[PDB]
Amino acid sequence: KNLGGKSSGRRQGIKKMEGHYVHAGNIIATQRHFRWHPGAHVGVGKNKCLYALEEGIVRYTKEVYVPHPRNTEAVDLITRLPKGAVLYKTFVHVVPAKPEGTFKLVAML
Amino acid sequence: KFTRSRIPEKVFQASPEDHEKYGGDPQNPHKLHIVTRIKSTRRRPYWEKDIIKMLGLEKAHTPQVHKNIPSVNAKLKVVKHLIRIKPLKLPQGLPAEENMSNTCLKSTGELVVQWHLKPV
Amino acid sequence: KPKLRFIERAPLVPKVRREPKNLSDIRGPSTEATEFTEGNFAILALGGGYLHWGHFEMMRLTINRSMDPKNMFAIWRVPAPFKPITRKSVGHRMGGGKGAIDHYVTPVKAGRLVVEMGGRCEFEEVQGFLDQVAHKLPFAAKAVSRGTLEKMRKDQEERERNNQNPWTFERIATANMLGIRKVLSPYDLTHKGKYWGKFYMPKRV
Amino acid sequence: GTQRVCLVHPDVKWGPGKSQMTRAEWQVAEATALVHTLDGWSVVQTMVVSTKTPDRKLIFGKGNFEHLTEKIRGSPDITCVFLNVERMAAPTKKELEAAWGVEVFDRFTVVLHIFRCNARTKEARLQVALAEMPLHRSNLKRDVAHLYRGVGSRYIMGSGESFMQLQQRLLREKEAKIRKALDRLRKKRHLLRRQRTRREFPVISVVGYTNCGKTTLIKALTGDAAIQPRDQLFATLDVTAHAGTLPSRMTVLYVDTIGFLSQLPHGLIESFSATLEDVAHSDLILHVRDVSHPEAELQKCSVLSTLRGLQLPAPLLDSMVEVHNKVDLVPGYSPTEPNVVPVSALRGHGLQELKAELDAAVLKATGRQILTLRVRLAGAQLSWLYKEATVQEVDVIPEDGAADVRVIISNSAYGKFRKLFP
RNA sequence: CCGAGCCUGGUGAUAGCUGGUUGUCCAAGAUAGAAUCUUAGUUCAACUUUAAAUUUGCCCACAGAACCCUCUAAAUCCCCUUGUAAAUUUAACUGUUAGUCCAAAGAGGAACAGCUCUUUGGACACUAGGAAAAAACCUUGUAGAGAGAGUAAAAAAUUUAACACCCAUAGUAGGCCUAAAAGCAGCCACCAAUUAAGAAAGCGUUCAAGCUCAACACAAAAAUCCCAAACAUAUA
RNA sequence: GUACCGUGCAAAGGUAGCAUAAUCACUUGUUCCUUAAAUAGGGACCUGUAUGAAUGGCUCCACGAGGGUUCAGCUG
RNA sequence: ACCUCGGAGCAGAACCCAACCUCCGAGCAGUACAUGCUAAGACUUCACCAGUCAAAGCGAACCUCAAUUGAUCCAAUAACUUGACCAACGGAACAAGUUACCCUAGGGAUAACAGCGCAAUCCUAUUCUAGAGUCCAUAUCAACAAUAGGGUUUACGACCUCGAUGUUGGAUCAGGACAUCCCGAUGGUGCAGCCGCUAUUAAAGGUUCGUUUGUUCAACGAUUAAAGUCCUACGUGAUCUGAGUUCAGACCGGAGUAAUCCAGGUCGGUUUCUAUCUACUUUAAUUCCUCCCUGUACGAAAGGACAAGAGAAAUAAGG
Ligand SMILES: Nc1nc2c(ncn2[C@@H]2O[C@H](COP(=O)(O)OP(=O)(O)OP(=O)(O)O)[C@@H](O)[C@H]2O)c(=O)[nH]1
Ligand SMILES: Nc1nc2c(ncn2[C@@H]2O[C@H](COP(=O)(O)OP(=O)(O)OP(=O)(O)O)[C@@H](O)[C@H]2O)c(=O)[nH]1
Ligand SMILES: [Mg+2]
Ligand SMILES: [Mg+2]
Ligand SMILES: [Mg+2]
Ligand SMILES: [Mg+2]
Ligand SMILES: [Mg+2]
Ligand SMILES: [Mg+2]
Ligand SMILES: [Mg+2]
Ligand SMILES: [Mg+2]
Ligand SMILES: [Mg+2]
Ligand SMILES: [Mg+2]
Ligand SMILES: [Mg+2]
Ligand SMILES: [Mg+2]
Ligand SMILES: [Mg+2]
Ligand SMILES: [Mg+2]
Ligand SMILES: [Mg+2]
Ligand SMILES: [Mg+2]
Ligand SMILES: [Mg+2]
Ligand SMILES: [Mg+2]
Ligand SMILES: [Mg+2]
Ligand SMILES: [Mg+2]
Ligand SMILES: [Mg+2]
Ligand SMILES: [Mg+2]
Ligand SMILES: [Mg+2]
Ligand SMILES: [Mg+2]
Repeated sequence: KNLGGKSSGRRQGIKKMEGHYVHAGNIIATQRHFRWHPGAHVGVGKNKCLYALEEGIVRYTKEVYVPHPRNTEAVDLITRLPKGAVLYKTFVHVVPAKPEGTFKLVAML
Repeated sequence: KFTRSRIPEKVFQASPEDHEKYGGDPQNPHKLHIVTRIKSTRRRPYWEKDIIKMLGLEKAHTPQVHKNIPSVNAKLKVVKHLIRIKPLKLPQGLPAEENMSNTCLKSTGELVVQWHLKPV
Repeated sequence: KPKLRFIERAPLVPKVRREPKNLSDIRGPSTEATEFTEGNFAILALGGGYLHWGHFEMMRLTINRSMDPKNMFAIWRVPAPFKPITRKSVGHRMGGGKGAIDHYVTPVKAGRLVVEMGGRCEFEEVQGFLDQVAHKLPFAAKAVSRGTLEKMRKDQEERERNNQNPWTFERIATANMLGIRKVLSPYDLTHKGKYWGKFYMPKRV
Repeated sequence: GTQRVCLVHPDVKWGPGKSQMTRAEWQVAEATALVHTLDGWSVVQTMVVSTKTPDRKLIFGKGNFEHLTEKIRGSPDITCVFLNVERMAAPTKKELEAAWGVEVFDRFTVVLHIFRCNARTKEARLQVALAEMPLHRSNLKRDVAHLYRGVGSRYIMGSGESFMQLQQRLLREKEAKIRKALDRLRKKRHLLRRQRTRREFPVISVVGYTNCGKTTLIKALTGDAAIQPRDQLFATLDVTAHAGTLPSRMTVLYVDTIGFLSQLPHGLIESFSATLEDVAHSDLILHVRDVSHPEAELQKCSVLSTLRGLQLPAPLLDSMVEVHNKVDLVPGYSPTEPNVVPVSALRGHGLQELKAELDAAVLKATGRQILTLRVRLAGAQLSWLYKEATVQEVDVIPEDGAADVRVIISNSAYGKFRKLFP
């Protein structure tokens, strides 16, 4: 009577924990829902996977959640929240390590 | 499921009664442990086997000297049910290069630096 | 309505989804209905087990017949059977899917009160039939007053305080001395050796 | 278990089975009462269907059978079907079950199921097990199909008996064990009867159709309170004796009995003979008649046939005192046959007349003599007469220090008295 | 010796199936799964072996890894130090991919199975000692000789049921109910006298009568034949 | 609807005959004879919705190392 | 019944986890036509195949959805591209039945008998004091239940045995248990006596012959003191029989187009073994009945005893 349910595990979750050096483009975490939200220098794919937009150190923090004003469901949640309440979410940041570049003496004209 | 055991911290907080019983002052703690494997690693988890090998306690009843520092203590906490830990005592102080060849570890845990094998 | 209320065989809205036999609901100390409420006497469960509609009927009939309605009142401290137990057809080989829902039970954990009685009466007037019911219950049970329950709890505390044994199950299990956690269960770190399956050892300290 | 049932009543219109005493509406009402008694489910739908030929693998002619198949399979609420027939053969049951995609029950199975559900005493459980043995033997095919597992004639080892045949053997031994147990039960009940028989308690067995108010009448006569009549059918499922006094200050044991239904296999009721033999060992039989019920005559026929099958002594069959209960429901009822007492147990209307009539019947049937006897006071004869016979009036002769006592005394007690106090 | 003869030949047919597979010695060596006309097999992975290159491998401090869900576990991941000496990569391969019990979290079954199915760990498929004999429980493992020595685990404990003695008048057969129901068939009331006694808690009387009481006072049983012998007292 | 009176459908609605059969099960069918006692045998049945007519049906003359039953005798 | 894919529990917290386990769903739809081209770095359903995300850049503007699918070859096409509920979903390009006429290789990796584990089922004993027993729980029972025990049933498990552990009944001989059917002793009884019921103790001895039926059983007939319940590989086929069942032949009913088949019936149908080893091969009796007691005790009658005594037998053992 019970058919299906044979799907395998998605192997989703965190691929880079805090303190891990991460190069640009590396996938930090794969998730089905928004468990960890994108922080600074962390981009979201179509499938909610978080990838490092810069080369640096991954840091997980708890930050206040301010949804985009056009995100109707989140805006309604906020509109129903009691005064003084603040939502928090776990964000993943990539603290860039290297500088954008250096000025080098190329020619002594 | 059987898993690695997290020993609560309060277990390793000695009391004045323990100090009186075992003869160790909380101030001025001993520097080195003498550790002897008194239990087989067989029928114990692979992690305990590996910790024993790390500590170099493969042979039973063979004393080994270890630092009394937090990391070594963590390993000893992991494998504490297989070993006997005693404080290394140095009645004549640390052996010197001159007497390095005349030392002996008496069963009391004292590293005597003169071993004459003669009656007192 | 002092007399004990009737308990239905199964919930009016029968459950449709078969669910596993999570024996943890019987295992361990009871965390609910552990204290008296609007009553002075009760049946305390000194062990875990499942109560069927047959047990409920036994309790109801015995207590209703033996009580004095004008001076005593009784009240259930355990919900009506809700957990569905499924049985396969007799002589069926293993496999082929989970069996159909056969009966409904209500779990009971050690230390819980099954029925609670009160009114213008003392213990001796009630302890008789309460002990009858407790003895006929599927788990170890005892007719206990508020005073007797407090006395037994205080006696357990006194034994725990004054035991001369340097070694306690709690200490050894928590410290993992001798590596006995290889032989113990994670539940034992909280049961402290007083519980073994559905059985509660009261003399155990 | 919570099984909505569709009632199917085959109405026989010609030839055998064309009942001349009952109507399809009344039979449907009785079947509905049976299922309501069984409790937990109800008649979702009812269908009375004509049947010129009632004996077939498919009880109905092909056309009506297909019509019923369409209706039953198009009605999804139906969970089971109750066919108002005495007994249906295994072929008919299998074919109807396959055609209608439901479970089929006949009156035999319904009565059996209510017995199994509301049987409390171990004696009742054993007797209903005996009554079930026929249903078992009929249903082994379906019951042990899954155990059979489609294996036959290929295994060459073990007891040569096939799966079906060795199941028949096991059921034979099971029935033998049940019959032995009922024989032991009969012996034990004889032990129980011994004492009351020795004390010569007049015993009146109250029999009749089911839900005639037998239990209510016994309650009214005895004055008891623990006796609980029920609206359901087959309420009284155990034979018990209750003491009640008559106007002559005589104690009599009313024996309550199982109810009787029409159109049932005889073996069903006859399996309770182990406990219904108390009627055979009775002194009078009181037949209760729910005259209000439209099927009173059919119920009469059914109960008389059931007693004849139970093999009660012919002298006991004769002298059966008939009481017409539920007269209040039939206002202005006028009894027609003689030696019939109209009574209303709930309202307790004719109970005094019934008590007097059955007192006279007991005097006639128990060999008891109402006579005046002269005894000497202080000689313990008066106390002995009180204890061993029912005294009715004590007229004391002070001059002689004696007394004339009007006593209803049995011959045994009279002989004991004449010998003890010459 | 015919479900299709016999002989020869193709023919050393083919067989994922069974059986067999012969000198000495040492060493490493039991390990997730996937697909498969596939679950009696095989290919890949994993594990294992060998050789080679290189540098980090294991243990692991904080900090860190989600709401749903009100609470909600043993833990895990990550991880510098530290104790350690292994690890990754390259090259070439086979063999194992038909598994048992024990502890623990569970699921199915019937909170049966020496049952079945996952997960964490152990042991066994290897040595030795113990639990009687003993794969899986406990002790212990790296190998030889010794007519030395200290130890490890390691021997079951229980024997259970006594309980008063004396005394009882009485408003009255309290009312009602009933033929009678007087403490005692049922309902209402349940006061009250004596120093002290229920308008009666049990027997009993058809009803009474009479007997007390509350009161004054002073664990086990099955089928060949039980199954070491025995022992309570000489210093841990 | 009350066997006969009409009716739907079909190619035709199983006719004669026999019938618990060597004939699914119910089955040891119900009865009478047979026996002290019969799940056997023989005779019958509103007996087959799974009998039935050259996939031959019923009847009975002889025959049979066929399968049942049986009187009397015979005998280890 | 299922076979592929996804979500949620089992699997509470990195990942991963089985089940003919519990539940839900999918084999699309909608919008857009930059759902264009390129390219770092990463994830990866534990392999591979496949599947995912994506910075920067060019070119422009200023995808939703959990699943929503399928390789190669090969066909169609000028090309771009398209093609299978290949759903047995890693997919043979295209092939069903039946075999008891059967065969070979294996399997105790896997069933039937037996053993064994377990005790759901079955059986037994106590506790409970509701209810039967006129009153009265406990003379005899006993509901709801509780606690124990047994290993006779049907199972369930698949642990030994498939390079054979021969199978149901019957004959023969029986060994054992006692939870005793009879005989012995005793307590209770709703034990007046006779029959009885119940319990403790007792396993030395005994525990019938027949009609159908292959039957173990059951029914019936006649008896008996009784015609006990079980275990022993459902004791015992190298002691026996084969009536049933269970090969090859054939008929009836039914299924199928047929081969052939049936939880059906029915007639017939090969019972091997010279004993090597172990073991073994000469170890005070019960019961019924007759008379008398005695028509006594008992009892209202009906009926009707013990004990003591006498005599007879039957079986069993030995001659
Ligand atoms: N005697 C009687 N019963 C009535 C009357 N009206 C209704 N009844 C119902 O008749 C039913 C009789 O129930 P019982 O006396 O238990 O029935 P019974 O005759 O003993 O039969 P079983 O129920 O089989 O035991 C009750 O449900 C009464 O309520 C009436 O006038 N007289
Ligand atoms: N990819 C693909 N290949 C196909 C498809 N249909 C057929 N083929 C090819 O053709 C094979 C099947 O051959 P058939 O079954 O005869 O195909 P068909 O179309 O039914 O018939 P024909 O045209 O007569 O061959 C496949 O294995 C492919 O090689 C299809 O839908 N998709
Ligand atoms: Mg899943
Ligand atoms: Mg009644
Ligand atoms: Mg030849
Ligand atoms: Mg070859
Ligand atoms: Mg080696
Ligand atoms: Mg060594
Ligand atoms: Mg007194
Ligand atoms: Mg014969
Ligand atoms: Mg991968
Ligand atoms: Mg596939
Ligand atoms: Mg054949
Ligand atoms: Mg072969
Ligand atoms: Mg078996
Ligand atoms: Mg096996
Ligand atoms: Mg297995
Ligand atoms: Mg052999
Ligand atoms: Mg005995
Ligand atoms: Mg057997
Ligand atoms: Mg034969
Ligand atoms: Mg044919
Ligand atoms: Mg034959
Ligand atoms: Mg022949
Ligand atoms: Mg032979
Ligand atoms: Mg011989």
